[PDB]
Order: sequence, then structure tokens, then C-alpha cells
Amino acid sequence: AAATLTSKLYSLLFRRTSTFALTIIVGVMFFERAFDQGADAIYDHINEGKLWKHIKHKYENK
Amino acid sequence: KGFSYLVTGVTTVGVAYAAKNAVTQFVSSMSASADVLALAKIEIKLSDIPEGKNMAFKWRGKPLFVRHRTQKEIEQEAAVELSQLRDPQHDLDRVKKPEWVILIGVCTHLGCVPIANAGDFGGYYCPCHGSHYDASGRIRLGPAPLNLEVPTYEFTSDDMVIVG
Amino acid sequence: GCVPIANAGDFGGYYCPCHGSHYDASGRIRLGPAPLNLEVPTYEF
Amino acid sequence: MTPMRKTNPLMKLINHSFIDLPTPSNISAWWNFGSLLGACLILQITTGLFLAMHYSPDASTAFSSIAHITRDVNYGWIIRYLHANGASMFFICLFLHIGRGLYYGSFLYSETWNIGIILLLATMATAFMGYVLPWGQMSFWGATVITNLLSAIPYIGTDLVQWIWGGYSVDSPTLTRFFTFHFILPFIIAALATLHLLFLHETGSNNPLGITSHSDKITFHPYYTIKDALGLLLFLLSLMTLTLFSPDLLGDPDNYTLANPLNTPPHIKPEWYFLFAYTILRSVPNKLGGVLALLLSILILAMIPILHMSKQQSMMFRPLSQSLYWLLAADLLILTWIGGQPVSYPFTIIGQVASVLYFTTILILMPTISLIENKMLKW
Amino acid sequence: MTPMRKTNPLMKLINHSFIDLPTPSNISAWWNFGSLLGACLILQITTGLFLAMHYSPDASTAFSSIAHITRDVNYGWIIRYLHANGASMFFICLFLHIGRGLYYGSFLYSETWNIGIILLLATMATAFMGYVLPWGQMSFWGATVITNLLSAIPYIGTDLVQWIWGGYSVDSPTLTRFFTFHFILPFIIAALATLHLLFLHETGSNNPLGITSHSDKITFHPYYTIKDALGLLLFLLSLMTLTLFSPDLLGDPDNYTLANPLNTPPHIKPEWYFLFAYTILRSVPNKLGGVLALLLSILILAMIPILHMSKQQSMMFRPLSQSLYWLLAADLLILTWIGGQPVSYPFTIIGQVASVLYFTTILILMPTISLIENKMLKW
Amino acid sequence: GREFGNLTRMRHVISYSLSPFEQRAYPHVFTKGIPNVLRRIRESFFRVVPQFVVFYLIYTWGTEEFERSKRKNPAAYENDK
Amino acid sequence: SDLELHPPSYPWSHRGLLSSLDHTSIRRGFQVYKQVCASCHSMDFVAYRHLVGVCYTEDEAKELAAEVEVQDGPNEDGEMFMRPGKLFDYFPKPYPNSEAARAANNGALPPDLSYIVRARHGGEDYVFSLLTGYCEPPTGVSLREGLYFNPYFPGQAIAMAPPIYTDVLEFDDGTPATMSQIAKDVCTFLRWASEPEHDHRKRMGLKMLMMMALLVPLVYTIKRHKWSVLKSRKLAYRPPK
Amino acid sequence: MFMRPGKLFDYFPKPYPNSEAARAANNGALPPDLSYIVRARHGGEDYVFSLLTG
Ligand SMILES: COC1=C(OC)C(=O)C(C/C=C(/C)CC/C=C(\C)CC/C=C(\C)CC/C=C(\C)CC/C=C(/C)CC/C=C(\C)CC/C=C(\C)CC/C=C(/C)CC/C=C(\C)CCC=C(C)C)=C(C)C1=O
Ligand SMILES: COC1=C(OC)C(=O)C(C/C=C(\C)CC/C=C(/C)CC/C=C(\C)CC/C=C(\C)CC/C=C(/C)CC/C=C(\C)CC/C=C(/C)CC/C=C(\C)CC/C=C(\C)CCC=C(C)C)=C(C)C1=O
Ligand SMILES: COC1=C(OC)C(=O)C(C/C=C(\C)CC/C=C(/C)CC/C=C(\C)CC/C=C(\C)CC/C=C(\C)CC/C=C(\C)CC/C=C(\C)CC/C=C(\C)CC/C=C(\C)CCC=C(C)C)=C(C)C1=O
Ligand code: HEC
Ligand code: HEM
Ligand code: HEM
Ligand code: HEM
Ligand code: HEM
Ligand code: FES
Ligand code: FES
Repeated sequence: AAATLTSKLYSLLFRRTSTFALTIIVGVMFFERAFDQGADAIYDHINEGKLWKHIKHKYENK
Repeated sequence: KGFSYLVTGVTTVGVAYAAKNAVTQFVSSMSASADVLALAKIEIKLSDIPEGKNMAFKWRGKPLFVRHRTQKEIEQEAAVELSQLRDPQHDLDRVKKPEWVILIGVCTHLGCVPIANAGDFGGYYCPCHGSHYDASGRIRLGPAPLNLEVPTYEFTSDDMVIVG
Repeated sequence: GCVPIANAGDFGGYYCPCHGSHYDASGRIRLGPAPLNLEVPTYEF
Repeated sequence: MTPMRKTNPLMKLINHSFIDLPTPSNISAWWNFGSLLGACLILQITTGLFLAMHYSPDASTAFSSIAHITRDVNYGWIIRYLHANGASMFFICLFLHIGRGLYYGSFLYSETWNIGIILLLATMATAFMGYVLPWGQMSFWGATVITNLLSAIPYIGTDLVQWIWGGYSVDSPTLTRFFTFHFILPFIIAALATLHLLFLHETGSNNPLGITSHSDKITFHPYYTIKDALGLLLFLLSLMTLTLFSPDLLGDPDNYTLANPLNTPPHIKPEWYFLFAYTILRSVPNKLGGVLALLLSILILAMIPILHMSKQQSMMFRPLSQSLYWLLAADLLILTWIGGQPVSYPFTIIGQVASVLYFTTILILMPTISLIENKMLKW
Repeated sequence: MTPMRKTNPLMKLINHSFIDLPTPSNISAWWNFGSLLGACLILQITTGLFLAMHYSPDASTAFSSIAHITRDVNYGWIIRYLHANGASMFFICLFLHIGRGLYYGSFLYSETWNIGIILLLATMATAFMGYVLPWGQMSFWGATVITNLLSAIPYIGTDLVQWIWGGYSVDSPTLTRFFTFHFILPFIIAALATLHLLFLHETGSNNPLGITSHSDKITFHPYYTIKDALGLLLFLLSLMTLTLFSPDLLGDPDNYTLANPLNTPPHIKPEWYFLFAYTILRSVPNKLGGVLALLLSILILAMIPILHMSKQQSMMFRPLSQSLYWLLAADLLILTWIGGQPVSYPFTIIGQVASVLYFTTILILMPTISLIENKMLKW
Repeated sequence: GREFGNLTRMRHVISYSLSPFEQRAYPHVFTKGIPNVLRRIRESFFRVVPQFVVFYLIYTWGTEEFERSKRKNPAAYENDK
Repeated sequence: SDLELHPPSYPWSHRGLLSSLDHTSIRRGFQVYKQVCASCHSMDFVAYRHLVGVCYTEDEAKELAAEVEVQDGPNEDGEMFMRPGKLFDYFPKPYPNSEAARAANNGALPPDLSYIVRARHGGEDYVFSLLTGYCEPPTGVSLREGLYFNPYFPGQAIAMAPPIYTDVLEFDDGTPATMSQIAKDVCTFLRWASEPEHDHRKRMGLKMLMMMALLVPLVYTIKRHKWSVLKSRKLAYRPPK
Repeated sequence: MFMRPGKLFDYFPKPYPNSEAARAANNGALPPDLSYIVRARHGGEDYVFSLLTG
């Protein structure tokens, strides 16, 4: 019987276009960090040992 | 309605993300090539320069003077007046270590190269008109509106000085 | 593009050190993998 | 109180062309490439402008300049690849933009159709002079061959070639003028494109059926904006996949070796989009014959409207014409494939057969079958 | 059959824009400098285009290429001087274009007047970047000074000056980057020039009297085509005299020396057409304040329509406003003269007085006198 | 003729439509969509495909004949002896 | 003469659509280049930088650059001298001019290796097969005394003597030196030298794929949403009778 | 690199290879190139003539 999640998201945010834009840009701010970090982790996990940042240990600090 | 507008709202997020990235690429291409950075700011220099000696270097196409100077030469700097300049500047406000002086190697009068360890002040001597300067290079005889340029340098290790 | 040798060739013409290809004085194909004869814009002497 | 987009002069033009443009509702994807072409142009322009800030149009430093762009300029490699790969996409859309008109009978719009022919020739010139800019082996020699093709003129000949070259051969002066011409023409194409759209608006777009669409016209802002915004997304998807996964697939090596006036590679084949005409040239032993063939090729497009004989626009309702169309397309594929292969017995004969088949189909078969179909319909 | 010029799409625009648009019969020669400007723009493109076929934008080969053009290239010297002197003629016509508007009240056409301001700013940018291309002693230092004057921006200045430089100095990357901008910008100006005419055409041209001339309009073609042709002939006369007899009077020597980074010339000065602004910034003691003055000035041109408070459009019947207008013209002459003189006590005070007099005239004196004149006539 | 106000003259026609928010964006995309696509493909299969098959056959044979030509000739060496 | 033997497709570690380049291989590949290759082949478009973030650290690169000697600009009131070399000098060329190189190599000119991989068909696959497979000529063919047979060369005759055999060098890593091993490392290093944006290019590709997967269905949904009103429209014709 | 006798297309020989050698032999002063000296200095040849005579 609880009001659907989308209905609440609409009345508070989507009804007013200015708030609709505000939530969009904040979502971009957050999604950018999340998407970037996730993609980078996947790429590194595909190529452990190949990437030089995983090789620094064998030779570092003289 | 909330469902449909959600789709649109999410779509814009994606369009925004790429948009920013794309622009940052094109703008970054204009900032500076890697070679520019490699050739510039790379001015590590040993501290082994004796007192009074002036080993010439190059920096941004400008000859650069780094001089260790004895205490009596610094006393001679005190003899010269920092209030007798068009742009007065207190001594320690110029040089972080009075025994060290880093300055440009071109005179501002006609682009001539001053002679190190010369002049009536014991500093620099321009043969083009016999202009005299001190170890700090304070404009004394010349049209230069202000003193000789004080290049930006930063001490990181006791033996190196970054200049960039 | 190898330069023919002066006063060379098995027939008094030119000799190519790159592959041993021989060319006559007139540059005609006589030996060697060269597809066409030596290209000179004008046979003016 | 009334809308402000119906008073301001700058908004009247945008309203006419973009927002309240009456457009048929049943137009398929084939009608999207038009927009994409302009979009691709807008991309090329910007991409090239950024490459111009670091390119030295000199025969002794052009090749080194590109090497410096891809190794020292921030994101220079991607910009260069986007420009190169975006040119191939231009032609792909352009060939599909011309095929639609051939199939659906859009050539009946004389004015618009003729403007397109000019646009095609202008774009072809732009791509040829751009490809010589890198100053690779293929670039140097490709220009030489194509430029020596004007010597076939009866009495002038050499004069034009030496005039274009600015000398007795291809060297720095040729490179510099080509750089300037490469820079300028795209902006001229933009003006031609506006004339293209100008003459189009007087009549409107042609629906796939070929019947008058005045009963089912809809506005352009809400429907075809999103439909053409989805097409552009797909266009970018294809372009980015090509650039980011196969940067050198539609190109050719030997462009990464410095141009040598003395050495010459064996195959020396031109770019893929300039291959069908290349085979047509080689099919005719005579030089004058070949150049006339190349020109006669493009001219056919201008003559196609005159060769139309059927009483219908679209070939959707004429299956025999459809089969001929697809055979003609396959012939073009054969021409392209032959252009990519060395000169040998089987390829040479196949090229000659393809060339004659090409011309005969357009000039003879299509009008004849059109009349035949008119007979079976008791017109 | 009716004339084709009223039915063909391309001919409708030409007929409206040139052949048949009504124009006032009494417009004087002042109304002839608008057409000349475009002609000069056309002249500036073609000449520059040919120069681009031989110029090499590099720190080392730029000066050499100019010498090569002047001596070895056929008729290179005349082309270069037409380009150089055409620039000065362009600004002379441009100032006269602006002056006419201020005197006869043309600024009342807000939409058209505002677009004009953009054209002026773009023109100045094109001219400033072009002056760097020769890469002489004056070009190097002129760019250095006029660029280092963005370090005064509150917090981003230093970041936005190195970015423009492409480095920590002014070197070849700046030269190539300016070259591309120099090429592209004029074509944008051409497009904007079509918006200028477009917004003008929806209202019609003004006349010296300031009264509407609907009663006595005339077709543009016969009368004004020949009149503008006469103006073009006179404009060519002036240009050819400058180039063919005394090409270098209006230039500044010492630009014929190779740019020496470690040699500051004793007397750095901008070009004659930019001097008026130089003195307005050199006078203000604060570096940032001087930039704010050079900008607030140019923009008072945008504020002129607001400050207008007279009940008559044309200053022809306003004798006191005429005296102020000529006084302001004299002030601009003084500013120009001071710009070319070294820093010293007499010139500095004269420049300071001229700057304040310039501003106060535009702001206070002109509105107040217009109000008094209105009071005199008993409106 | 170029303005929606006056394009054609129609009469005795009615139309019915629903709002975008009152209907599904993918209605019968499992039971009625796929079969329609299959109809489209089948209805134009023989008009296009077979010609491009001929192209493939011409392409394969060609390559085969080209390579077949470079093979050495045993009939040019039997007598060479 | 005869159609050149096409090299086979080898299983490189970066053949995959999303794979990268093993950076330890590049390190050993460069080590090979430092002496065995640089005798007459040259890399005109590489500097001692470009390696700081790839294989070697800052300090090790600087120390390595100190081992070379370049010629510096004219001394003021003097002439040219010799400078140690810093991290902005490109790799030393072996000969002042092409003609001198030809003289020392029986007229053959060793091409620059900066773009060799992208220059030749087959890429590194071609180079690997080329470095190996130095067999003797079959029965019925003769060669100039200063040429060597190689079935992968388009003419089968090449002036390159076999450059790599076993135990020519000694890796500091401890990896045994084997003709196959050295060839693999140098081929990887060359593939990098012709494409140092390899890893970055593929990372951006990965992000592009995921972004398209999210976007394409979304944009299509919006298109269907707006167009639904037209796709469901129903029409009727009711003349006066 | 060998030395030719010289041809028409050749330019006038350089007195010195580099500016450093020129100044070293001219007591620090660098003699400017004369190809554009007339149009570079103020006063034209009037300056040059009076310069040599005075
Ligand atoms: C002494 O050394 C110096 C010199 O010498 C050496 C100099 O030379 C200079 C001069 C500087 C010179 C080069 C450098 C300065 C360069 C610049 C400011 C500009 C920077 C930009 C350039 C290269 C790029 C130029 C930009 C271009 C092409 C972009 C524009 C593109 C377009 C199509 C134009 C489109 C515009 C469109 C649609 C808008 C349409 C409408 C309008 C005009 C209408 C007006 C609208 C309005 C609100 C205004 C109306 C207002 C009203 C009523 C209110 C009144 C206003 C008030 C203000 C009161 C300096 C400073 C100097 O130090
Ligand atoms: C007072 O009342 C008035 C008004 O108010 C009622 C008005 O309103 C107006 C109208 C206002 C005005 C003019 C003012 C300005 C306003 C305007 C609208 C116009 C704006 C201007 C413009 C866009 C600029 C227009 C153009 C200019 C300079 C020209 C630049 C562009 C070009 C095409 C020009 C041509 C350059 C050419 C040909 C190059 C020269 C070289 C040629 C021979 C050699 C060329 C060779 C080649 C391309 C070779 C190619 C070879 C190839 C591919 C090789 C092929 C090889 C094979 C083998 C096939 C007026 C006048 C008026 O008075
Ligand atoms: C299918 O149905 C459809 C139809 O049919 C029914 C249709 O009909 C249409 C109709 C529409 C079309 C097809 C659309 C396309 C239509 C066309 C004709 C195509 C037209 C294309 C174009 C004009 C090309 C557009 C792009 C162009 C020219 C390039 C754009 C970019 C630029 C000039 C550069 C912009 C700036 C950039 C990158 C920023 C970098 C630079 C800088 C900051 C500048 C640096 C500084 C300087 C210059 C310095 C200036 C200041 C200086 C010196 C000093 C200042 C002062 C100081 C004091 C320092 C559609 C869509 C459709 O779908
Ligand atoms: C050390 C491993 C090594 C690699 C990898 C290498 N070189 Fe070469 N290389 C040449 C010469 C000369 C050519 C041109 C023709 C030839 O191969 O003989 C050439 C050609 C090549 C080619 C192919 C040329 C073409 O046109 O396809 C490659 C690839 C190459 N070198 C890379 C002298 C050398 C020398 C000097 C003794 C050495 C050492 C040498 N080469 C060692 C190496
Ligand atoms: C080269 C750049 C070109 C651009 C930017 C361009 C632009 C456009 C655009 C945006 C459309 C509208 C698309 C539509 O409504 O279907 C269009 C239509 C058209 N184009 Fe082009 N075009 C170009 C080249 C060509 C060429 C080479 C031809 C060759 C004949 C051509 C012929 C046509 C025709 C006939 C139409 C009308 C189609 C119809 O009415 O259905 N165009 N063009
Ligand atoms: C329809 C418009 C255009 C087309 C079809 C086109 C096509 C091309 C092509 C195919 C190349 C060679 C790509 C390669 O060798 O990999 C090229 C090169 C180039 N083009 Fe254009 N171009 C266009 C517009 C422009 C514009 C407006 C500019 C403005 C500066 C420009 C500047 C350049 C430059 C600088 C290069 C050098 C490429 C390089 O250095 O790698 N192009 N162009
Ligand atoms: C820079 C290139 C420019 C071109 C090619 C151009 C062109 C023209 C032309 C052809 C006319 C009509 C004929 C004439 O007045 O002589 C005109 C009128 C006008 N121009 Fe410009 N113009 C330019 C710049 C400017 C600028 C910088 C302004 C600054 C105020 C301006 C303001 C005006 C005004 C207010 C009119 C209306 C004249 C009237 O109503 O009588 N224009 N322009
Ligand atoms: C209104 C348009 C233009 C103006 C006001 C303008 C102005 C100038 C100016 C003042 C110079 C300095 C020349 C000197 O001091 O000797 C110059 C140089 C140059 N401009 Fe233009 N220009 C315009 C259009 C163009 C165009 C369209 C091009 C090329 C397409 C071009 C190419 C050049 C070149 C190559 C130079 C170097 C000439 C030299 O160094 O003497 N310009 N321009
Ligand atoms: S050179 Fe310094 S005062 Fe003359
Ligand atoms: S080099 Fe001439 S035949 Fe090989």
C-alpha cells in the first residue's frame, strides 16, 4: 500500500523542472565518480601484472 | 508519469557525462605538448658552485646565472642601497639565502650579456656600455624601469634548486 | 632505385650491386627483376 | 502574447526549416543520412581545425609534425584518428544518401538533385587533397598519378600539370596550396549545402511510396528530432568503435613511411572510396578513353532523370527494376574489390566486364524494363 | 510569362537583397561605406588566400617565407602590400561606418546596431592575430604585451595566459595557433555580415534628415549600383596609390628585423588603428583598472541608444550636438597621437585628460545638452 | 501549399489516438513484433540475396584462379631437362 | 619472385579486444634494443622520456641517459662541444646521413623502427617470423655473397645477417636468454614504440561500450514513447452514406 | 661534404657560421644582415650615408 518509489521521486523532484535539472546534475556528479572507478577496476583486473603500476613493487625506492 | 520522466532524466546524465569528457579532451590538446613541459622547468642544479664563481646555464632560452658568494660580497650588497632603486626590494625579500643569488643572464639595456665577477660592485659588467651591477644585479646604470629579474626558484634538497 | 655503376655491366652498360642486375647502356631490360626499362624523361645528349 | 518564434527574423528561418517543417510521417531510416552527412561535416570541420594548430604544411616537416601530434600533443592521436575515420564514414553515408534517391526516385527533384552532384564533386576533391597532406609514400605517389592524368588533354596538357604543381614535379609548393584548398573547400560545401536545402523546401520530402503525402504530414520538432537524434547516436557508436578498436582498418600501410621520389611501391592502390572509378580507368587502355570514362560516370547521374520512363517514382512496386538495382550494386562491389587487387589476367578481364555491365545496365536495361512493366500494367 | 527573378528561389533572395529593395533617394556618400567594407573584406580574403599558398607558420621559417614571397614569388610583393594596406583601408571605412551611425542616429535600430558591435570586435581580433604572422621584432613584442595583460584577471588570468600561449612563453605553437584563427575568423565575419543585412532589411535604411522616407523610396539597382561602383573606383584609387607609391608609410619599421626574444625595443607601439585604445589603458595607474577601462569604453557604444534623450533622430538640426561630436572626434585624434609617443610627463597628463574627457563627454555632456535643446524648442 | 493551415482538402475522415503516458512503449513486442519482422524479411529475400551470392561465387573463383596461376608449370620443365 | 610466404597469426598477449601489453616484456625489449639494434637501426621519434611511466622510473631513466653523449649548441664565444644528455634528447642516430649508412651496409639502408610495425603488413607477426626462419637457400637458387636467404622477405634475399642468437645478452631479471625469448620481447617493445596509446585506447573503448549499452536502449525507449501516439493511431472513413 | 666552385642559384657566402663566432670576432657587437637594413632603420639610406660619412 506504500506509495511507489517513482511517485515520490516525481512529486518532490520531477514536478518542478528546476529541481529536475538540479537532481540530474548531482546525479552526473555522483555517477561520474562511480562509473569511472568501476570501469578502471575492471580494466585492471583483466590485466593483472601487465600494467606497470602493478610492477613498481619489484623496483622502487632504490 | 514518474517512470517515463525517470528514463529521460537518466538519459541526460549519460549525455552530460560524455559531453564533459569530450570537451576536456579538445581543450587539453591546447594546453601544452609533453615536449614543452619536458624542456621547461627542468633546471636542477648542483650546489657545488664555489664562492664568487658564476656558472652559466640556460633556462627558457635565457642564460641563467647561479652564484655562491662570499660574506664580504654580501657586505658589499649592504653598501649598495635598496632604497636607491626604481622598485625597492629588501635584501632577504629577494634572496632566500644571501650566499646564493639566482638571476637572468641578459641585460635589459640592449640584450647584452653581463660579464660575471666584474664591475665596480664586484657583480656584473656589461661591455656594451661598461654598465656596472652588483652580485644582486640591482639596476644602477641603465634604462631598465625596475631591477634585474628575480627568477622564481624553490629549494627542495640542500644540493638542488628547482627553477621553473 | 639502386644507382647503376659507371663503366659497368656484363654488356658494357650498367651493373646493379643490389641484386647483380645488368642493364645495357640504353637502360633496356636485359637482366634483373626490374619491371620496366630505366626511366629517363628525355634521351637528350 | 503570440509566439516569439513567429516574429524574430532569425527565429522565422529556424521555425520554417526545423520546428514547423511539414514532413511525411512514413519516411524510413533512409531519410536520416541527410542529417548525418551535415553532422559528420560539422565533426570533420572541428576535428580538422584542432589538427591545424599543430600541422606544418611543408614537404620537410609535415611527416614529423604528425608524429609529434600523436606522441606529444594531449589526446592528439584520438583527434587524428577521428578525422581519418570520420572521412570514411562521410563517404559511406554519402553513398547511401545517393542510393536512396536512385531507388525511390528522388532525382525527379531536378534542382536538388543537380546541387547534390556538385556537392559530391566538391567533397571528392576535399578528400583527395586531405589524403596527400600526411606526405606518406601513398600520399606522394597517389597525387603524382592522379595529377599526371590531365596530360591527356589534346593541346594544353603539360601546362595545367606544371601550373598545378608550381614546378616540374610534386614538391613543397604543391603541398602548401593543397593545404589551403583543403582548409577552404569544406566551408564552401557548407554554403552549397544551404542551397541544397533551399531548393528542397519549396517542394518537400518524398515518401517511400512515391504518392503525394499532403494528407499525412506532421511537424518535425517532436518526432524526427528524436528519430534523427537516435541515428546520430548510432553513427557515433560506429565511428567510436572504429577509432577505439581498429584505428587502422580502412586505411593502408606505407603511409607511415616517409615519401621517397625514387622508390615506388608495387601496388600503389588509392583509397577505398576512390576505387570503383580507378578500375574503370584501367579497363580502357587509352588514357583519353579512361578519363572520359571517369567523367562519363559522374555525368550518368545527371542523365538518370532523363532516362526515367516508368510512370511511378518508387521501385517498391516494380520488382524487376529492384532486381536490376541490386545487380548494379553488386557490380559496384566487384569494381571496388578489383581496384584493391593487382593487375593480372583474371582481374583485368573481370574489371572490363564489370565496367561494360555497369554502363549498359544504366543506359540500356533500366529504360527497357521500365517500358516492359508499363506494358504488363496496361497503362 | 512573368520575370523569372521573382520565382526562382535563389533569384528571389538576390532580387530582394540587391535589385529591388526600396531605398531612400537622398542618402549621401556616407551611406556608401557599408558596401565598400564588404568589398574590402572580399579583397582581403583573396589576397590572403594566395599568401597562404606560400607562408610557413613556424618560429624559424615564417620570416624567411615572407622574404621569399616578396622577392622570388611572381608578383608576391604587390599581393602582400595589397593585403597589408587593405587592412588599414578596412579600418578607415569601419570607423567612418560607425561615425555615420552616431551622427545620423542609425543606432536606434538596436538589433542592427548590436550585431555591428560584434563585427567590430571580431574584425579587431582578425587584425591583431594577422599582425603576428610576419613574426618581426614588433610582432613578437606586440603579442607579448597585449597577452601578458590578462594576468590581472582576479584568479584565472595566469592560468588563461599560458593556455593561450601553449607554453610558458610565446613560441611557434602560438604562431601556428594564431594562423588557424586568422584564416577561420574572417569567414565567420562574413556570415555575421549577412545577419547584419538581414536585420537591417526588415526595417529599411535611414536617411540624413532622420524622417521616414516611405514617400520617396527608389529601386536600388540603377541609381545606387552605379553610385557604389563610383565609390569602389575611388576606394581602389586610394588603395593603389598607397601601395604603388609609398607602400610603407603607414607601417612601422623595425618589423623588418628577425624577432629577438632577448631584445626589448625601446619604443613598443600597436598599429595605428589600435593606438586610441593603448593610451586609454596606459594612463590608468592600476593594471586591472586599465583593462576595465579599455572594455567599459568599447561597450559604451552599446549603451549609446540608452543615453539618447533627444526628440530628434538626426543631429543635423542640433547645432550644439554637432560641436560636441567634432570635439569628441578631436579627442580621438589626440588619443591616437599620444599612443605613438614615449612615456613622459606632458604626454601622460594629456592622455589622462583626454581619457576622462572622452568618457565624460559620452556620459554626461551629450544627454544634458540634448535635454537643453529639447527645452529650447518647447517640446 | 507549404503551411499546415493549407496543404490539401480532405473530408469525412476520423482519427483516434492515445496519450504517450497511457500506453506501453513495447506493446506485443514478443507475440506480434517478431512475426512482422519475419514477414518483412521473407517477403524480400529472393529479390536481393541471390545476386549477392553470385558476387561471392565470383569472388571465390577469382582468388582461386589467381593463386592457381602462380603455381609452377610441370609442363614447362618436363622438356627443359 | 614467388608469392611471399604469409606469416602465421601468433598468440600475442595483447591480441584480445581488451587486453594490454605486458610492461615487463617492454622493459626487456628495450634492453635488447640498447646495443644489439642501435648499431645501425634508428628510432628518430623516441626520447629518453616516454619511459618514465611505462617501464623505468624517473631516477633510473636519468642515470641511463647519463651513459650517452650528445653534441650541444655552439658555446658562446666558442664552438660545438659534447653534452652528457638529459631526458629530452631523442635516441642517438647511428650515422650522420643516409648515404653513410648505405656505405657501411653494402648499399642497404636500415629503415627507422619507430613506425616499422604499422608500416609492414602483419605487424609484429611479420617481424617475429622475420627474425627467425633464417634458413639456407633451397636447391636451385643462388645469392650474392653479402646477402642472406629469408623466406619471409618479399624478395627472399636480405642484407641483414642473423642478428639474434642465444646468450648474446644477459637480462638483469634473470630470465634465460633464448632467440625466441628475445624476439618476443623486442617485438612487443616495437609494437609499443609505434602505438604508446594502446592501453589508454582500449580503456576508453571499454567505457564506451558500457556507456552505449546503457544509452542505446534508453534512447530507443524515448523514441518509442514519443512515437507510440502515431503507431497506435486508428482511422475511420464515414462518408455521408 | 665537398666544396663546389659555386653557381648562380647559390646565395652570398656567410662570413661566419653562427652569431657566436661573429660577435667573438667583432668585440661582442653583431653586424646585422643588410638585406633589409634600409627599410628597417628610420631615415632610410639618408641614415646610412650620414652614418658612414660622420
Ligand atoms: C593597445 O593594445 C591593444 C590592441 O592593439 C594591439 C587591441 O587591438 C585590443 C582589442 C582586442 C583585440 C584582438 C583582442 C580582443 C578580442 C575580444 C573581445 C573577443 C574574443 C573572441 C575572439 C576570436 C572570438 C570572436 C567570437 C566570435 C565569432 C563568436 C560570435 C559568433 C556568431 C554567429 C555570432 C552570433 C550572435 C547571435 C545569435 C546573437 C543575436 C543577437 C545580437 C547582437 C543582438 C543583441 C542582444 C542583446 C541583449 C543586446 C541588446 C541590449 C539592449 C537594450 C540593452 C542595452 C545594452 C547596454 C549594455 C546598456 C586591446 C584590448 C589592447 O589592449
Ligand atoms: C549600399 O547598398 C548596398 C546594400 O544595401 C542595400 C547591401 O546589402 C550590399 C551587400 C553587402 C555586401 C558585399 C557587403 C558584404 C556582405 C555580404 C553577403 C557577402 C559576404 C561575403 C562572403 C562569404 C565572402 C565571399 C567570397 C570571397 C573572397 C571569395 C572566397 C571564396 C571562394 C570560391 C573564391 C574563389 C577562389 C578561387 C578560384 C581560387 C583561385 C585559384 C584558381 C584558378 C586556381 C584554383 C584551382 C583549384 C580548386 C584546383 C582543384 C584541383 C583538384 C581536385 C585536382 C583534380 C585533379 C584531377 C586529375 C581531377 C551592397 C554591396 C550595397 O551596396
Ligand atoms: C533529416 O531531416 C532533416 C532535414 O531535412 C528535412 C534538414 O534540413 C536538417 C537541417 C540541418 C542540417 C543537416 C544540419 C547541418 C547543416 C548545414 C549546412 C551544415 C553546416 C555546418 C557548419 C557551419 C559547420 C559548423 C562548425 C564550424 C565552423 C566549426 C565550429 C567551431 C569553431 C570556429 C571553433 C569554436 C571554438 C573552439 C574549439 C574553442 C578553441 C579556441 C579558443 C578559446 C580560442 C583561443 C583564443 C583566440 C582567437 C584569441 C582571441 C583573443 C586574442 C588574441 C586576444 C584577446 C585580448 C587580450 C588582451 C589577450 C536536419 C538536421 C534534419 O534532420
Ligand atoms: C637487433 C634486432 C633487429 C631488428 C628487430 C631489426 N634489425 Fe635490421 N636491417 C639492417 C639493414 C641493412 C636492413 C635493410 C635490408 C636488410 O634487412 O638487410 C634492415 C632491415 C630491417 C627490417 C625490415 C626491413 C623491411 O624493409 O622490411 C626490420 C624489421 C629490422 N631491420 C629490424 C641492418 C641491421 C643491423 C646492422 C648489422 C642490425 C644489427 C639489425 N639490422 C638488427 C635488427
Ligand atoms: C555532400 C553533402 C550533402 C549534404 C550535407 C546533404 C544534405 C541533405 C539533407 C539534410 C537532406 C534532407 C534529407 C531528407 O529529407 O531525406 C538532403 C536531401 C536530398 N539530397 Fe542531399 N546532401 C548532400 C549530398 C547529396 C548528394 C551527393 C546528392 C546526389 C544526388 C544529394 C541529393 C539529395 C536529394 C535528391 C535529396 C532529396 C531527397 C528527398 O526529397 O526525398 N545530396 N540532402
Ligand atoms: C568534409 C570535410 C573534410 C574531409 C572529407 C577531410 C578529409 C581528410 C582526410 C581523409 C585527411 C587525411 C586523413 C589521414 O591521412 O589519415 C585529412 C587531413 C587533414 N585535414 Fe581534412 N577533411 C575535411 C575538412 C577539414 C577541415 C575543415 C580542416 C581545417 C583545418 C582540415 C584539416 C586537415 C588537416 C590539418 C589534416 C592533416 C591530417 C594529419 O596531419 O594527420 N580538414 N582530411
Ligand atoms: C564590419 C563589417 C560591416 C559590414 C560589411 C556592414 C555592412 C552594412 C551595410 C551594407 C549597410 C547598409 C548600407 C550602408 O549603411 O552603407 C549597413 C548599415 C548599418 N551598419 Fe553596418 N556593416 C559592418 C559593420 C558595422 C558596425 C561595426 C556597426 C557599428 C555600429 C554597424 C552599424 C550599422 C548600422 C546601424 C546600419 C544601419 C544604417 C541605416 O539604417 O541607415 N555596421 N551595414
Ligand atoms: C578582414 C580580413 C583580413 C584582415 C583584416 C587581415 C589583416 C592582416 C594583417 C594586418 C596582416 C599583417 C600583414 C603585414 O603586416 O605585413 C595580415 C597578414 C596575413 N594574413 Fe590577412 N587579413 C585578413 C584576411 C586573411 C585571410 C582570409 C587569409 C587567408 C585565407 C589571410 C592570410 C594572411 C597571411 C598569409 C598573412 C601573412 C602576410 C605577411 O606576413 O605579410 N588573411 N593579415
Ligand atoms: S648596454 Fe647597458 S647602458 Fe648601454
Ligand atoms: S635493385 Fe635493381 S634489380 Fe633489384
